[PDB]
Formats: sequence, C-alpha cells, structure tokens
Amino acid sequence: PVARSWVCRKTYVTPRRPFEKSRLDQELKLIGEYGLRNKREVWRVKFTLAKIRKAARELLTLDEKDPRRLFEGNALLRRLVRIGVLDEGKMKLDYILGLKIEDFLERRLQTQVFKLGLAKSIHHARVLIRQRHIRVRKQVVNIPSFIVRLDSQKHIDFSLRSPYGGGRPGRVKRKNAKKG
Amino acid sequence: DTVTIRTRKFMTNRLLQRKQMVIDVLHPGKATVPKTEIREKLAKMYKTTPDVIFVFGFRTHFGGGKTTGFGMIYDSLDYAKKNEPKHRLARHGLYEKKKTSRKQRKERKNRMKKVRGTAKANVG
Amino acid sequence: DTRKKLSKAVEKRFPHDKLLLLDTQQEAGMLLRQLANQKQQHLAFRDRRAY
Amino acid sequence: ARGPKKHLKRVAAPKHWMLDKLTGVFAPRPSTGPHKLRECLPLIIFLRNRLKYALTGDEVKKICMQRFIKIDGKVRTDITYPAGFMDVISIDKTGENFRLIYDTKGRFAVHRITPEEAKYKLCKVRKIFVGTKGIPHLVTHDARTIRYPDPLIKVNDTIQIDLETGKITDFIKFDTGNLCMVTGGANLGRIGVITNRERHPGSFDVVHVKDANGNSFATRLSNIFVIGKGNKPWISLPRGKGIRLTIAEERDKRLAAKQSSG
RNA sequence: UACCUGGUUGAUCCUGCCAGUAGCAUAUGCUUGUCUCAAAGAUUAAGCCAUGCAUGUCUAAGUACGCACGGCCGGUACAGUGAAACUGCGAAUGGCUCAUUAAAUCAGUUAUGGUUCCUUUGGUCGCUCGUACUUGGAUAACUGUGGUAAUUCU
RNA sequence: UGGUGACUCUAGAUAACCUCGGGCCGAUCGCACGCCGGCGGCGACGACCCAUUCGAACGUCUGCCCUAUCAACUUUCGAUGGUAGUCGCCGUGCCUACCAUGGUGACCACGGGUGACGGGGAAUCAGGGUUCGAUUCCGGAGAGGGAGCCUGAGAAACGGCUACCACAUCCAAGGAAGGCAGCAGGCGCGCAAAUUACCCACUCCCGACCCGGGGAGGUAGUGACGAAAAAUAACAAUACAGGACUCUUUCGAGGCCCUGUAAUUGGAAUGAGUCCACUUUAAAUCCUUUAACGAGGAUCCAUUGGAGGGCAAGUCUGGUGCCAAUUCCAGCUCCAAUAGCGUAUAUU
RNA sequence: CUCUCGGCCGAAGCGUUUACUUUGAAAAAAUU
Repeated sequence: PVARSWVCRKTYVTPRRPFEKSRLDQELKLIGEYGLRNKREVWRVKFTLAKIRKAARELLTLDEKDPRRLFEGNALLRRLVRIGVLDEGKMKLDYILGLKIEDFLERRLQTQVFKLGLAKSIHHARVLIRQRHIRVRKQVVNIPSFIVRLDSQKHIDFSLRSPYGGGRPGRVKRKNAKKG
Repeated sequence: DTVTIRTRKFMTNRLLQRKQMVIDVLHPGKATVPKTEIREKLAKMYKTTPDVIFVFGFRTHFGGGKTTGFGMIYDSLDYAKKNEPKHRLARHGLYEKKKTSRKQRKERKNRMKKVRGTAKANVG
Repeated sequence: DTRKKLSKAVEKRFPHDKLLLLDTQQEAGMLLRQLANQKQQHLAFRDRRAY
Repeated sequence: ARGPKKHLKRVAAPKHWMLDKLTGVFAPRPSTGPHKLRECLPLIIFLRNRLKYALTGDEVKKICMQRFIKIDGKVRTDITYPAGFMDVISIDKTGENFRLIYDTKGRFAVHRITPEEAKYKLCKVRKIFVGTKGIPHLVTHDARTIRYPDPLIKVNDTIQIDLETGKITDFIKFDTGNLCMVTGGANLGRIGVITNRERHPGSFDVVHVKDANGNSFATRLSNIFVIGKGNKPWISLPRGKGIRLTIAEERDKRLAAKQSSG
C-alpha cells in the first residue's frame, strides 16, 4: 500500500497500416503547415478529434429530449466553442461531425503566436514560446501545444522579463556590448 | 520595495490561539524572498512582533512573479511554544532535538532488553 | 550523481556489475562477505589440470 | 482475521467523508460509539477537513485535549469519536454550534445553529421493551435508553429530548401527511412529507414521500426520520431544504450566480 | 475507420492455411540531453537464510524509604523530578505471499425468532430485612552470597 | 404489562435451588474546598446485567474451468432420516445409543486434472465475444511439514509454547538455542526483478498516554516496466533557382513581391551544463525562483531498423571464390519512426 | 375482479399456475 495513484493514459494512437502514401503526405502537410516536431503531435490531435466525434455520435443515438443528451451535448458544445473550434452560432451536435484536425491545430499557442505578429514564422513562434518570451495573461507559458481559449486570445503578449519585451538585454548582447 | 505581501484566506483560530492565513508574495525580478523578510513584513502589516509569526511551505510559480505559502501569528510566545510543531519551532532556534539515529536508539533498546534490573541503565 | 556517471563509464566493458564502495572498515566487511558468497566462474584449462 | 480490525484504508472509507486519494494510506477509523461506522463523521474529519481549525491530526488532538469540543453537551476528547445524525457539536470558545444533518447530496452539512437550538435533539426510537419490575424502556437511534417513556410512543416515532437532563420533551408519531428526512439509500438527505406506507410482512416496509415541489420518492422504513409535525420542521434546515435539484438545474443556478455575481 | 499487402498455376478464378501488420505482456539488444508521474524476486524454488532492525506503553488520577537527583521546617507519613520493578493494557491489528482450495473460496441476496462479543455510548449500580475512622499473608525492584563453557538460565 | 407476520418473546405470580475450581450488592486514586461530629462538588479507575458499536461464526437462494481413455457413488469405520442424550457460544450425525434404509447421479453425480485463491477489475471493442486478473481495495488461506495446546473478549497465534518429521546453529560432548511467504540484504533458481540508507514531519495505529513507540507508513537511492510534457536551432542580408503581378506580341525590364537552396556573411535569443543565494524539507535532494559563467563545424556532432522479389524505399561501388553468370565481406544512396528503435516468446 | 366488517374507500379471497416484459426499493470505494 502506497499513497500514489497509477492512473495515466496514452494520448495518441499509432495507425493500423504503417506505410500508406496519402496519410504520410497529409501528416507531412500538417507538420509543415504548423511547425510540429513529429508525427505524434498529428496523432495526438487526431486522437482528441476522434474522441470528440465518438462522444457526439453516442449522444446522437439518444432521442432528442433525453436529459443526458441535453446535458452532455451542451457541455461538449460549450467546450468546443470555448476553445474557438466551433462558432457560437453552430450549437448543434451534427456540426461536431464536420470538424477537422486543422481547427485544433489553429488553436495552438504556436499558431496563435504566429498569427498575432509576435513571430516572423511558425518555427520562430515555436522557438519564441519554448524560450520564455511569450506570456498568456500574466503567466509565462513554455508549451507550444497550449490550446488558447477565446477569452485568452486577446491577452497573448511578450514576457515583461524578456529582452524582446520589457527589455533587459540578453546574454549575447551583454557579452558583445562590454567588449568596447 | 517591489516585494509586496497580501494575505488571502484569513481565519482567527481562537482554539489554537492564533491567526492563520495564506501569504501571497510578489517579487517581480528577484528570487524567492526568505522567510525572515516575510516575517518582518507580516509584523509590520499586523502591528505585532515577528517572533510569534511562523511561515512555511512557500512555492514560487512558474515564471517567477509570485510565491504562495502559509503563515500564522500566535498571540504570545507561550502559545507558540505550545501549539507549534517542534521542527518549525527549531527553525527559529527555540528547540533543539536529540542527535541520535534510529539505528543507535533501536540497537540500544534491543541490547537493554537482554538485561534485567537496574543494570538496564548500564547498557550503552 | 558522481556514482551515476561512474556506472555509465563502467558499462561499456562491465555491463551488469555492482559497484561496491570501499572506504571504511564496515564496507570492507561487506565486501569480504560479498566475496566469500558469490558464484564462481570455472576456467576450463586450469580445472582440467593440477596447478 | 483473528479478532477485531483496527485500521481503515482511505479508499475504503465512506465516500461522503470526501477524503482525497493521495494524503495517506489510512483513513481516520472511527471508534466504537453511538453511531455506525459507515454513517458517522469522526471528529477529526469535521474539525480539520470541514471547518479547517486544524491542518494536521496532531493539532486536532491539541484542540480536543484542551476540552473545547462538546458533542451533545459532553466533552468528547477522543478525536475519532463517531458523531452522527442530529448531533449537536458545541465549541464555546468560538461560541459556535453545529448540527450534523445531511446535504441533499448525502454528505454532512456544516450547519450553524442558534445556541437556543443547541439545547435539544431529535432521536428516532428504535425499540421499546419492558424490563424487570415492569419498567418501559425506549432505545433510540443513537444508543440512548430512556426509562419510563410516554405510553403513546411506539417504534419509529421521533422524540425531542433535552441534552442536559436526558429526558424526553416531546414526540411525533409516524403518520402520513407528516414530515421526514431520508437517512439512507439513494434518496439520502431529501426532506418531504409522508404520503404512504406499504407494509410487507416478513420483509421491509416501503414509505412514500412527496417533496415540496411535487417530486415523489420511496425509501425503506429504516431510512425514514420524522423531523417535523405535518409540514413544519422541528429543527433548522440547511440551505438546500431537502429539494434535490437535477444536474441541469444545478448548472443553471451556478451560471445564474456567476452572471449575477460577476 | 467494422481497412488492408503478399505467398501453390504456363496463365485465370477459388478453397485453404501461413507470412507481413496492429495492441498487451515478459525478456533482451543498440541508443539516450531536459522535465512530470510511476511498476518493480509473482512466473522457476509456500526454495534456504549470515547480520541489523520490524511491538511497545504513564497521567493530577494503581504501587516510590534507589540521595539517581532535589527545596522545606524541622517531631509535621508522603514537596517535586524520577531509573528499576510489581500491576494494567496492547502484542488476535498492521505487513507478506498465493502453496492449498472447484458448490469449497467468493459475489449478490437473506437469517440469527439459533449465538458470542474487549472496548465506546446509554441505562442499572441504599430495590436484598441479614476492624469498618480500614482487614490478612506474601512477593519483586533493592541489599547480599552463588552455580554453569554457553541463553532474555536462574 | 408491552411487542412481532409468527414465541416456548418481554414483563408478571407461586415452590424452591443457587456449584468453595464460589455472581452482583466499590476495604481504590486525584483536584478544589465549603456548610450546620454530621452533611457535600467535580472527576479517574473498576463493575453483574440489558442495550449499542466493531465485528465474528454458523446457515438461505442463485451463480465456476477442463476431463467418460472417470458411469455409478456414499453406506461395516455416519452414508440419508427419526427419538433421547453428550459436547459446543449456539441450530445441526457434531458425537454416542437404538431404530428406519435411506441420500446423489447423463439436467454429468462420483473421481481426476488445472501453468485455479475468488471477486472489484484489465486488454481488445460496432455488437456479441475472446484473453488476462500472483499483484497495493474487499473476502479467504498460510507462516519449513503435520499435530496439540497456554493466556485471553478474541488465536488452534508461530517476530507464543510443546512434540514428531525434514533441515540446520553453538558446545569444554555434559548441554543450549531455531523458523525473513516482514524491511533491507545474501545464496540458489533462472530469460526474468532495486539500498544491509534517513525519519515518525505527514497518514494513521497502539499504550496508563496532548508527551512514548511504529522497516505500518513517509522520504531519498537503483529504475528506458509504463504513461505525460518536451531541446538538438531561429532570423536578416547576399548569390543562384522557381512562382506570381505591372509594363511589352514575345524576347525581356522589374531597388515588384513571394517562396526555397547555400563549402557565404552577420550579431540577436537561449537553454543543456558549471555554480552563489533563497525556497523546498523532519534534515535534505529534485523541481520552481534568481546572481555569475555558459554556442558557430552553435565538435554542446541522434539513434534504431529496413530497402536493388510485393505495403515506404536503388538502373549504385569495391574486394573474394565457382563455371559473363555467380557463395562470402565491407561500403554509398534512399525510406520509416524518433529519445527512442529492433528482436524472441505468449497472447489478442 | 369481487365478498364481508370499520372511515365513495380501507382490510380479505384473489383471478389456474408459470415462463416473459415493466416499475419501485435496495445494491463498497478505487477503476471506466
């Protein structure tokens, strides 16, 4: 007996057929578009989408006024809207079955740092977050895959402690400036 | 200066003769503020002496702006000497513990239970 | 962590071997005990011959 | 086992205690006493995990050993003493009084009461029997025996009893149209009015209760505690008045409170 | 995501098994920068074990003439701290393993109107018509003499 | 009297009994002292009985894998039932005496096997299923194998005792002591599994107890079992190469853009490391926070496998033998996943 | 679906008995 929990989950699925050209090319498309480190981030987002689709299908097998359908559909729709993947005017479960991996890829912190003009590229965005220059609200966030909510979209900025931000010069610049 | 103290979840615990709260410390570009400095800051905040103030369990957040810990102010030094743990009372120099290991005490105990009578006090 | 590196430095030639520490008399007794009770590698050449 | 078990694992503790998984291997293990193990709140869980006067069990012992805690008017120094339904906890140093009555979700409310309401308690009578020299005795739900009860008091009635004297002050019969709180099963904590009692000989009777909104629910007769006469309760009720809201209405009231306050 | 690729014929379709593939366990090889959690002598041998530790315990409230310490006030039995020892309680919990065990164990359901129960909590505790302003003998710790190679022996 | 669904229940009355190996009816201890020798307030400990609590133990109903190369079994020696008793905490062939001849079985008894402790549960998952569950929760069982007791409320107890069987320790040879399927650790076995560390601070348990103790438990150590996040570069100019758009029928021009590729230049940003201080904690460590140093081949250098018969991936090179074809060896190039990736075996 | 006694109803026999379906009570946590 120990005061430990052993509850833990794999968060991705390896595909059944390893070598098919269309899936490889589409994965490479997404990796290049979004600056992902490897195929496993594609598999991770694909997994969360598959989970959400299974939940929506099992809710849709229920009859229309079933209270579990109303409660759990409202919760699922509210969460998908809250991370900005579904529009607010599309609170219908069937629209969940229309989504794509690219939406949850657009809601990453890497992509939102790229689209807000703090970075010159998507790879510059991953590097910018990973090196403690990006802060959401007033919290330094180091994780590229941090999914940004709609109330947190207008609050992504530069760390008040970063050289590009508040302004203490970095290690290289302070080394070079003291040579002369 | 730039280190500010706020107290969040204040409670006047009249059963353990103290006031206990969560202490939130802001130090935007420094390290984690030492516990003694927080103790004079709480002594200035609550209009008292800092030898009855005990703070513990501070964790700095990721990013460095903020550190949360717990603190409690005792009415007197006597209630502090009664109701505080011995180790927190030792961190302030008010208690000194015995310098013997478990192996030494346990072997002494098992050795002196092979002896009957007041010769028990002669076993090392 | 010194010992950590040491184990790795050893593992290119001694792959699965325990690094005893010989600093004190108590550790010397532990090593002597480990040496007395341990399975013996038998070398065929000297075992077929009286030496 | 070769004799009584003395320990309680944390994951085997009662769920309504609301203990978390990673604090320890063990749960506080109530002592034997006036309430069952699965239907009690030990004093350490109340005074540490609910009221937060103490942060560890050691200073729970420090609060207890100063004789600041009373259950039903008596100083209880044991930190795992089993307190249960309708118990009146008095802490006169802080000047606070509590009654241990259930939430609508089946957990022991932190329910603060008036010092005037701390004087009495309601006990469900659990058996009546005649002892030597023809003396009627009454055994309640928390192991009280009262000599010479009123002859009108039968089993399953509720007696209002005075904590200082230990003598019966009043009683309520088990009738229809009469107010009860559920003390077990899936409907635990709900408060309503008895409408029916379908008797099953050699088996358990089932009592039908109607909520203040019109919701109807049944329980076993052992799960019924009469708490008022007709429609008005004889004690203070907690915030939720025994009306179990559905999860949709819980979500709606939570969002309405967020929108109104914030 | 209710998914495929190949293998017998000169060539075609079939049956039919297999190979690839994917997951889960054990092991193992090569490699390994950071950080969070985290299983871990079950499988074979319920095989065999050196050494150490794993179970003890005192409040104002059972027994203090150990100066082992320690103030009175002096006829005041006993200030107070208190090792030892007697007495009481615990050692039937916890921890380990899976050998046994196949309507046995075990789960759900019921019963004790067929039983016991330390303890906690409540009741009962002048309900008996018949030296007490206090009863008796011991035995430890302690002092002293010892036996045996050897024991938590005496 | 009172109760139950049902008492031979509870309570009542009478005649008595009441075990010396004996049933209650207080020769106990502390703290404050006060009233009219007598009256006393809080407690502590004991205690017959009844209730309660924690159980425990016997029963009820339903539910388990493989085997007929196990078809009849139990019954003298209790197998099924009856009466009376014994014993037990109690109901009962539990045991005894005498009777009755019963009881179970192809709806699979009885016997044997299981790489069988049982459940909660795990993997797969359209669904039905198939496979797994020694293992932290619940229930059982055992302490080398059997057997029998003592104390106690509770044990057929093994960190209790007494024997025998198998092992084994010390000895002055007369004697004495034993039981890691507890925590470490060792030997053996094997394909196969960590430190003879620190602490009662946490969780809780026990005791006369706020105070002592706890290899339970917590903490570090070993740990690529497994699961989570996640570095190994980014940008600008320059030079070529594409692709758009303006002007030209086109060639062409675009200080017109955009996108790639560099034995090309450039300083900006930083961790990995090294190392003060806090913080952490029982004391530490780690993490988190922060000084200082810390990057150009940023040598601070990513591996593991597979490809020239099909899923992803070759019209390649050099040695070596055999009669241009052709056994063995070392490479290049490409593809896949990536701090991970092959293999064996089992299983789905 | 009814026959009696007590306040249009409550008790009683149920109506051949089942298999089936539904409801209600009750049914550890952890895991999912």
